[PDB]
Amino acid sequence: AEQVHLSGPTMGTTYNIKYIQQPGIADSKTLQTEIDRLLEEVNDQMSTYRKDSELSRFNQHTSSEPFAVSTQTLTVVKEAIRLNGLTEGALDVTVGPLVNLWGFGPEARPDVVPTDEELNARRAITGIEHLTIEGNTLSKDIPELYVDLSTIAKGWGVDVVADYLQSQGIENYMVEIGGEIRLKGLNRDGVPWRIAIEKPSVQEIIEPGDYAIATSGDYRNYFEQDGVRYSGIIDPTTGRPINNRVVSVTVLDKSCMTADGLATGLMVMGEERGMAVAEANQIPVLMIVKTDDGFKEYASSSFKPFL
Ligand SMILES: Cc1cc2nc3c(=O)[nH]c(=O)nc-3n(C[C@H](O)[C@H](O)[C@H](O)COP(=O)(O)OP(=O)(O)OC[C@H]3O[C@@H](n4cnc5c(N)ncnc54)[C@H](O)[C@@H]3O)c2cc1C
Ligand SMILES: [Mg+2]
Ligand SMILES: [Mg+2]
Repeated sequence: AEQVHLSGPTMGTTYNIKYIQQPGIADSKTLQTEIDRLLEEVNDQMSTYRKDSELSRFNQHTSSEPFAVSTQTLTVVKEAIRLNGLTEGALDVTVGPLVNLWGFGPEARPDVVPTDEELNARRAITGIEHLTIEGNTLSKDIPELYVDLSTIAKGWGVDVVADYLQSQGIENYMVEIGGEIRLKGLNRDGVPWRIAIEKPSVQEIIEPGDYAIATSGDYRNYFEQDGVRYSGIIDPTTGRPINNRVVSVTVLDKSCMTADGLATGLMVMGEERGMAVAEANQIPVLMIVKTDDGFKEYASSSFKPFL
């Protein structure tokens, strides 16, 4: 088969799109110009790094009056609220002020650790309860609420590009943005698209079929000294970077937006409560956990068939 590869910058990372050419398909340059327009739009709606994005303008809004947003932004926020419910508070897109405090957002930070008083002041302006939606509108009940969609708008971008390839008659694709992946159909060799799971480096290749895959963390954090764990993933209950022994969480779901949110959420819950949610909701999840004698893999019932 003829496999076409498109690549470009978005969201402070890169995209890689592979697809199998077919008779009557639009040319690669037409498709790429539209892919770049759609991804610029995801950035102009939902990038916290763009001061004039819809999301940043909501973040700068001080009043509790409903703030009108695009249907795309509303869809992503609506899914973040549903995932907050599913992960019992662990996925909370209102931790923006803590993400920024700890040095993982657009805010310029020193290498000095926040004081207890600085940390408690940011914790006070976080909580999913401050955020409500109504039609294509968002509302904040405290002026300083800062919503961060970094954990989910990446998967959303993958879904937008995958829907656009489907809309152009392309049934055989891999869409990847910053390691968030969506697959359909068959690769160059007429086999199901191949993905590697990295283990403490050791690589197992799986075939998810028609599915999205998201991973939080990677294998390398396993080799780091003991000490306060370095992480851009915040535990909303402590206001601090997570400090559990979960190395990586991989999730499969038909939506890449959903996989991306779940992988981060279940990682925050930790393996005992995270694997119970995965079992209760038939989520395909693979967790790598660090132990004293090495690492453990926990595969959910619905992940095991891919191994
Ligand atoms: C639209 C968009 C534009 C971006 N533009 C830039 C850019 O210009 N420059 C740049 O340097 N980076 C940019 N980023 C990247 C962003 O700052 C994060 O680094 C990135 O999204 C990391 O995602 P991940 O898949 O690596 O990690 P994931 O595990 O998927 O998510 C981690 C992120 O979720 C957020 N978060 C942490 N804890 C929680 C929690 N408990 N609940 C909810 N969310 C939480 C934080 O932002 C954290 O970085 C952009 C991201 C998006 C989505
Ligand atoms: Mg995520
Ligand atoms: Mg992600």
